[PDB]
Amino acid sequence: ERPEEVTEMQRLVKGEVVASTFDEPASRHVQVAEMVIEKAKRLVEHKKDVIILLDSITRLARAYNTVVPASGKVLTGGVDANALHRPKRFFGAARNVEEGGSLTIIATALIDTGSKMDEVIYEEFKGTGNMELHLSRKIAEKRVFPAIDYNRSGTRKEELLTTQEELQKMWILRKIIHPMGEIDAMEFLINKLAMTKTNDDFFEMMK
Amino acid sequence: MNLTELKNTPVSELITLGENMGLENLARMRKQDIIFAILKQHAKSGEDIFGDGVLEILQDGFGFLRSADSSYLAGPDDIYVSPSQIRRFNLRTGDTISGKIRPPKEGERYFALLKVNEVNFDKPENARNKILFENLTPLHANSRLRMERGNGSTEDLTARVLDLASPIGRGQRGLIVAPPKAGKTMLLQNIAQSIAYNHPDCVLMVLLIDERPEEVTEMQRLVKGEVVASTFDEPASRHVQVAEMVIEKAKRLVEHKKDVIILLDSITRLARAYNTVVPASGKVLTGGVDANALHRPKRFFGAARNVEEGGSLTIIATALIDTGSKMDEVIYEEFKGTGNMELHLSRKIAEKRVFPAIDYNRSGTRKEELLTTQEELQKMWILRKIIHPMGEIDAMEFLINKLAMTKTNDDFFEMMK
Amino acid sequence: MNLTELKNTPVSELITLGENMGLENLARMRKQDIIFAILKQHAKSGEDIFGDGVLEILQDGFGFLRSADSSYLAGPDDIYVSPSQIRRFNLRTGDTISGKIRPPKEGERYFALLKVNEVNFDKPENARNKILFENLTPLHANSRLRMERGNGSTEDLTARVLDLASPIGRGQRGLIVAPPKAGKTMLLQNIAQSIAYNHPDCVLMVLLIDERPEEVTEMQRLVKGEVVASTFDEPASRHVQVAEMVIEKAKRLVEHKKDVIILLDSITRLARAYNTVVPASGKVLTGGVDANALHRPKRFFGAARNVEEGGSLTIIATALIDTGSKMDEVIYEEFKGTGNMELHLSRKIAEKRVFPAIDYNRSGTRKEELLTTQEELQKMWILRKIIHPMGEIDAMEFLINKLAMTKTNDDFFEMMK
Amino acid sequence: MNKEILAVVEAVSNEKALPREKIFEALESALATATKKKYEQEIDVRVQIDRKSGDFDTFRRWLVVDEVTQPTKEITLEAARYEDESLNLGDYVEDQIESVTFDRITTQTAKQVIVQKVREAERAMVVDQFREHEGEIITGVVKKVNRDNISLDLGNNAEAVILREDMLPRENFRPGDRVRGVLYSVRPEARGAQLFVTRSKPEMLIELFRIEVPEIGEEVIEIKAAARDPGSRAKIAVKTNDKRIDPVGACVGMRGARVQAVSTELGGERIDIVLWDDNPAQFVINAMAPADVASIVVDEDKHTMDIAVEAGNLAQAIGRNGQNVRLASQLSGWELNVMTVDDLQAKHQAEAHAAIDTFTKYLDIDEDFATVLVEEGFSTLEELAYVPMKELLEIEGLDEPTVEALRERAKNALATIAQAQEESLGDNKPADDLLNLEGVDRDLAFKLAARGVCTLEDLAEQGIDDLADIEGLTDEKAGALIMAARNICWFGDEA
RNA sequence: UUAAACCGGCGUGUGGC
Ligand SMILES: Nc1ncnc2c1ncn2[C@@H]1O[C@H](COP(=O)(O)OP(=O)(O)O)[C@@H](O)[C@H]1O
Ligand SMILES: Nc1ncnc2c1ncn2[C@@H]1O[C@H](COP(=O)(O)OP(=O)(O)O)[C@@H](O)[C@H]1O
Ligand code: BEF
Ligand code: BEF
Ligand SMILES: [Mg+2]
Ligand SMILES: [Mg+2]
Repeated sequence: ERPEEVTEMQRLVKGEVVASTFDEPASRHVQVAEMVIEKAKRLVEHKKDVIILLDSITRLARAYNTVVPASGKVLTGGVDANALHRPKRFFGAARNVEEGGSLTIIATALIDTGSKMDEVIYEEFKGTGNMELHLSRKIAEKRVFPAIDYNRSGTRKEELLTTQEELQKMWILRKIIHPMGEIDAMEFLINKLAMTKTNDDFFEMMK
Repeated sequence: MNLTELKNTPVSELITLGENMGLENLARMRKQDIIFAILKQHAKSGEDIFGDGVLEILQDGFGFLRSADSSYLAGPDDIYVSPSQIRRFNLRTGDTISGKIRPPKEGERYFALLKVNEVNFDKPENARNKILFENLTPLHANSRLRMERGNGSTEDLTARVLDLASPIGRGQRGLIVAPPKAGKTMLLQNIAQSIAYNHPDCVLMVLLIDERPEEVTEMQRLVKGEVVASTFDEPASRHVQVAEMVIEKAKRLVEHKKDVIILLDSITRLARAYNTVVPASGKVLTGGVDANALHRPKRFFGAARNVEEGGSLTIIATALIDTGSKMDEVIYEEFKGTGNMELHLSRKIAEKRVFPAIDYNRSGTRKEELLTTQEELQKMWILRKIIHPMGEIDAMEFLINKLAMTKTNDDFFEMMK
Repeated sequence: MNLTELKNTPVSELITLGENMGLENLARMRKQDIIFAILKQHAKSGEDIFGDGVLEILQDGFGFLRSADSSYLAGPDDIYVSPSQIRRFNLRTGDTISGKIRPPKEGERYFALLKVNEVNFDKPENARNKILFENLTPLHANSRLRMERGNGSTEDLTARVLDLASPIGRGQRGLIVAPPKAGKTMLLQNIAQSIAYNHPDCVLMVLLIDERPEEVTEMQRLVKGEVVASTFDEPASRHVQVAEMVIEKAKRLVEHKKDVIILLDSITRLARAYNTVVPASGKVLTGGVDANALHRPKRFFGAARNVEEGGSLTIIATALIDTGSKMDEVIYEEFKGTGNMELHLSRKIAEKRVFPAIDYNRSGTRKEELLTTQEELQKMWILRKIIHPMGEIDAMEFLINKLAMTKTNDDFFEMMK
Repeated sequence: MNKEILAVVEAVSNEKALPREKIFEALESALATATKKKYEQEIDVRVQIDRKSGDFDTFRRWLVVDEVTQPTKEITLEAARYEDESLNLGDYVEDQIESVTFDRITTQTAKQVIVQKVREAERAMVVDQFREHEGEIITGVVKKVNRDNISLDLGNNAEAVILREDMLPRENFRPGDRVRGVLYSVRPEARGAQLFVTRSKPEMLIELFRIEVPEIGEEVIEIKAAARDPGSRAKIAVKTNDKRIDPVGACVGMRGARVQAVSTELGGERIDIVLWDDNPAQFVINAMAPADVASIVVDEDKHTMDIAVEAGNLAQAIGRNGQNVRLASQLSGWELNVMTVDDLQAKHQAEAHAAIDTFTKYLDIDEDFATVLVEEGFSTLEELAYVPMKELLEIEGLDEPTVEALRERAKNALATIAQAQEESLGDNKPADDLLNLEGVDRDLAFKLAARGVCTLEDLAEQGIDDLADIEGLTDEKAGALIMAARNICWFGDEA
C-alpha cells in the first residue's frame, strides 16, 4: 500500500504494525507474510489469540504467482498451476484450537480489477474460508457508507458465535432485510443504526 | 477577454477579429474553434484573459468551466480548474465562476483558471461559509407569480388561463401532461415571455431537451435569459450532462437566495435517456424500464423546492402521453405523485383547432390558498363550480370565447360581475 | 477525359473505344475495369486527364474522388487525392471536385489529382472562405414546393394528395410511415418526377438503400438527376458509406446555397445497418438495438434543415412498420419525435386495391402556415374539418373519387366551390 | 503475424498507462529502430501498423534539409513536384513497401522500447502525483548537487530539480537537508527531470506571504507587484481595499516580525515592503525607500523617469549594485537617471532656464525685444517645429520677418538634431587605421567596428569565431585577414 | 552531472627435423 497509509496505520491502532509496501519486491512480500504467519503460529502454540487483518490477499497471491517455478502451463487468467498451494497454506493457517489460543485472519479480497486472474484468486478463496464479508462499491459511489453487502455476507456455524435469543432476533432481522431492495436495505441499515447508539439498544428499539 | 463577449455575436465578427489578430484562415475551422484560436492569440499578446463558466466536476477532482452559449457542453474553451481551487473554496457543480485564465502550454489541453474573482455574482468569502441546497428546508409556494401580460394579446390568454385554472408560484413543482401535436411549444414560449415581462426580477432559465434545432434557434433568440438546450444531436450522455448541470446551477443560485424558473420539455425523453444510462439489474419493469432507472430522474425532479432562507426553484417539466407504448406512460405515472402541481393539456380539442386546450378539470394545485388572495380564491372556487357541471367542449368554448372577449383577468372578474 | 462522360454510355461503346485504343480484350474484364484500362491508355497518349468526383476522407488524411455513376463506392477509377490539397483548401467530405489527374505509375494504386480546377461548380477561392454546414442557423420551411404536375394523370393525384394532405417545402424533414406492400415505390417515383418537372430549379437527389437491383435500374433511368443507390449486394459497411457520403454531398451543396431533396427508402434498413456497425456497450434495448446505435442515425436524419443564408436540405425518409418484431418499430418511434414532418400510408386500404392510400388523419406538418398562403390555408382547414368526422374508408374513397373527378388542385378548390 | 501483435496489445497489463494508440506508436518507433538495423542506410521509417484494422506498411521519411548525405532522408526546401507532394516541409514518401517483417531482433527492439515507454508512463504518473500544488510551498530533501542544478526528493519516489537560476547564488547545499521552494513549472511529457522547484523567482515571496500573512489569501491586502534579486534583495508593492488597514505595520507585523520571518525562511534576503500607488511617478518615488526625491521628471513615451535623490544620500539611495534603483527599474519596468550632485540637481528648474547658449540667435532681427519664452518650454526643438496660431499670439511683436527667422532657426534645429543623431548612431568610428587595411573597404570597416573593436591592436586578438557572421567575408578570407592583422601587430614586431 | 571516441594449464600418444 501507500507509505502514508503505513504511517497512518502504525501510529493509530493498538499493537504491532508490520507492513511491506510496494517498496519491496515479491521476495520481501512473501518473507514478511510467512514471518508474521509463523509468529502467529507460535503465539497460538503458546495458547494466545492472534487477529491478523491483512489487505490485500490478491496482491499477496500476485506475488506468490510471481515467485513460483513455471510448470510449463498456465491457468485461466494467467496464474501458474502450483501458484495457489502456498497462498492456500498461508490462508488456512488460521484455525481455532482445542488446547489453547486462536488465529483469526481477515484478508481482504479485491474484485473489479478488469482482468481474470485476480477474480480467479477470489474464487479459489471463497471455498477455503469459512467466513465471507462482501462490501459494495455501487453504493459507495453514492456516498453511502458503510456499504456492506448484507445479502451475500454470512458465517458458517454462526450459532456458536451468538446467544440463543439474539440468534432468533438476527434471523428475524435478516428475514425483514431480505424482501426489500438493495438500496432499501442499505438506507434502512444506515439510517436506523445512526438513529441508534449501540446494538442491544437497537434490538430494544426495534422492540 | 470573456468568451460569451465573443459568443453573443456571429462567426463574421469572430472572423474579422481573428484577421485583426493575424492568424490562419479562421472561417475554415468551427466558430467555437475560432474562439479558441482567438483567445489563444489574445493570450499570446501578453495579457491575462478573464473567463467565466459554470463548474463541472469529474472523478479526478479538477473542474471544467462550461460556457453558457455552448449549451453547457464540452468545448475547446472549457477552462481547466485545478484541484487547488476545490481544496480552498470547494466550488460545487453549477457554481458560476469568473476569474483570470492563462493559455495552454503545449501538450496541455485548455486554459487554466489562476485565481477566482467572482463566485456566483458575489464575493468568494460567501462561497465557503454558506448553507447548502439539499441542506435547506423545503416549503410550499408562498409568493404568487402572476402570468397575464396586461395588454390583451391572443396568446396572452394562454397565460391568463393558467391564472384562471391553477396559479403558479415560486418553489412550485409543475407538470405539463400533453400528447404530441397539442400546443406545448407556443405555450411555454408565451409563459416564458410573460414571466420575463411581468416579473423581470426572477431568473428565467428555459430548458430544451431533444427537439428540433430550428426550435432551439427559435427559443434562444425570442425569450429573456439564458437558453441552454441539447437536441437529438447529442446522445443520452450529453443529455444527462446538460440536465444535471443546469439543475446544479439552479441549486447554487437558490443557495445564493435567488429564484430560478426551469421550463423543461420534455421530461419523458429525459427519463428515456436516464433509463438508457443506468446499469442493468437483471430485471425489467412494466413497459420496459429498469428498476433503478427512476431514482436519478426523481432526484432531478424533486430538486425543485421553496426555501425558508432565500430563493426558490420552480420547475415546469412537460409530460408526454399518447405515445402508443407503456413505458412513457409509466414515467408519467411515477411523476404524478411526486410533483405537487399538475397541468393537463388537451389534444382531442386541439385537433378541432381550438386553442388553447387546457384540461380545466384535472388541472389543480396543492396548497393553492397560498397562491392567491382570499376573495380572489372565493371567486375562483365559484368559477370552477360554474365550469364543472358543463361538458368538456362547453367549458372549453366558454373559456376561449369569454376570455378573448376580455383583455385582463381582473377585468374578467369584473365583467362576470 | 471525364469518367462519367464514358459512364453515361453502355459497355459496348467502351469496348469499341478500347479497341480504338488498341489494348487487350476489354469485354472480358468489367465495364468499370474497362473504364480504368481505357483511362490508363488515354493517359499513356501523353495528355493530362480531367476527372471529377466527390471526396471521401480516410483516417490517413488523403482522399478518394468517388464517381456518381459508381454509386459513390470503391472503384478502380477512384482518383487519389494527396493530403496537400487537404492542407491548402481543406476539402471536406462530399465536395464535388474536378481537376487534372495523372496515371498511376507501377506499384501505385489509382490516378492522382494534380490541381483542382472546379470546387462544387464554383471557383476554388470560395472553398476556403466559406461558412460551414453544422455552423449554419437552422430554420423552418419558408418557401413552398408545390407537387401537382398540372396535366391530370392518374398518379398525378399521388402528388396532389400531398398538397391536399400536408404541404412540403425546402428544408423540411419528412417521414413516410408505411407497411410493406403499400405503394411507396410508385409514390416516391411520381414525387421525384413532379419535383423535377414542376420545380427544375432544385437539385433532385433520389436515394435507394437495400432494394432490388431491378428497382435501382428502374429508378436511375426514369427520373431527373443523380441516382446513387446501394442494394443488398453491399454490406452494412458500404451502406453507411454511401449514406454518409450523399449526406455530406448534400451538406456541401447547401453550404454553397443550393436546395437538395433527398428521397430515401428506407430509413429502417439504414438503422439496422447502423445497429450492425456500432460497438457493443454490454447492454441491449427493447427490441434488440444497442444503446449508442441511434446516435449516428439521428445525426444523419437531423442533417436536414432550412438555412437563413442560402440553400436547403429536405429529406423524405420512408419508415417501415408491420415487420412483426419490435426493433424496427422502435426505430420508427425514435424517428417520430425528431422529424418535423410526418406522412402516413395505409396498407389496410391498399389491400383493397384502393390507391393511393395515404393516412389523411395522422398526416400533418409543423409550422404548416409558412407552407401555404392565407386563404388556401383557411380552405385546407375547412377541408380537413370536412374530412374528419367521416370514417376512414369514407374519407379515402371521397378523396380518390372526387380528386380523380378533378384535374388540378386549385381546380379542385373551385369545384368544391 | 498481425494477430500475434493484436494478442500482445490485448495482453499489455498497463492498458491505462499505455492504451492502444501509444502502443502502436511505440511499435512505429520500434520498427523505425529496427529498419535502422535492416539497412545500413540510417533512415527514419514510419510504418503506421494500423493496430485496429490491419498490419504494418513501411514508409520513408524525407527529412527535408538542403543537405544530401544519406539521400534516403534528404530533400531540398522545394523538391515537391514529383508525386504531387507540393509541400516544402513534412512531405514524406512511401517508397519501400513491406520491408523485413518481425524477426527476433525486431522483437528485442520492440521489447526495450515498450519497457522504456512503461517507464515514461510511470514518469507521467509521478508527474501527476507531484502536480496539483504548482505554485505552493513544498518540503523536500536533496540527493545530488551540481554546478547547474540540484536534484530533490519528497518521498514516494517523487523526483524534482532546482536549476541554477532557481537557486540563490550563495545558498550552500548538502545531501539530506530539507530545503523548501515553490513548484513552478511542470513538464508531464519531458525526457529527463519532470518537476521544477524554485527559490529565486518573484512570485515565491507571494505564496510565502500567502502562508505567512493572514490578510493575503482573503484578498484584503492585494499584492500588486514584486521585483527580486536572488538571495540579495526583493522589493514588493501591495495595495489594500480597506481603509483601516495599514500595510506598513500589518504586512510587516509587530516591530519587524512577519517580514523578518519571511526573510529568515528565505535564507537572509533583504525585503523592502512598499505601498503601491496607481500613479507611476509616486510609485517610483515610494519604491526606492529609504530615499527622498524632490526632483521628478516623467516621460511617457521614452519610458524614462528622472528621479534624482538629494545630494548626500546617494551612497545609500543607489546602494550596492544599484539594487534599490535596479529593483525599482524592475518594479515599474522603466529606466531612470541619476547624474547630478551639486550643479543644479533639481533637473527641472535647471533645464527649464539653462539655454543661454542655444538661443543666441532666435529672435535676432533685433535682440533687444524680449527673452525666450519658457511658458511654452522651447525645450523639444522637434515637436516645436509646428505650433498652431492659437498660442502664437502672446509674444508681442511677432512680425513676419520674426516668424521667418523662426523658420530658419527651426531648419537649423533640424540640422543640429540630424547631426546629433548621426553622431549618436555612429558608435563604430572606423578610423584610417581601420580603412587602410587591405581587403577591408568602407562597408567591411563599418561592420568590423560594429562587432565591438574600434582599434587595430585588439583586432589581432580575435579568432575566426569572433569574426564569424560578418557581412561580406567567408571563414577562409576571415582567417587570412586575422592572420595579416596578427602579422602587422604581433609577428611584425613593429611599433 | 552532461556530450563525443575506443575496448594451452597438465598428461598421453604419434610423427618430423
Ligand atoms: N393559439 C394558437 N393560435 C394559432 N395557432 C395555434 C395556436 N396554438 C397552436 N396552434 C397551431 O398548433 C400547432 C402546435 O404546434 P406545437 O406547438 O409544436 O404542438 P406540440 O407542442 O404539441 O408539438 C402549431 O403549428 C400552430 O399552427
Ligand atoms: N398510385 C397507385 N396506383 C395504382 N396502384 C398502386 C399505386 N401505388 C401502389 N400501387 C400498387 O402497389 C403495388 C406495389 O406496392 P409497393 O410500392 O411495393 O408498396 P411497398 O413499397 O409498401 O412495398 C403495385 O402492384 C401497384 O399495383
Ligand atoms: F412537440 Be411534439 F409534441 F413532438
Ligand atoms: F414491401 Be415494402 F417495399 F416494404
Ligand atoms: Mg411540442
Ligand atoms: Mg416498396
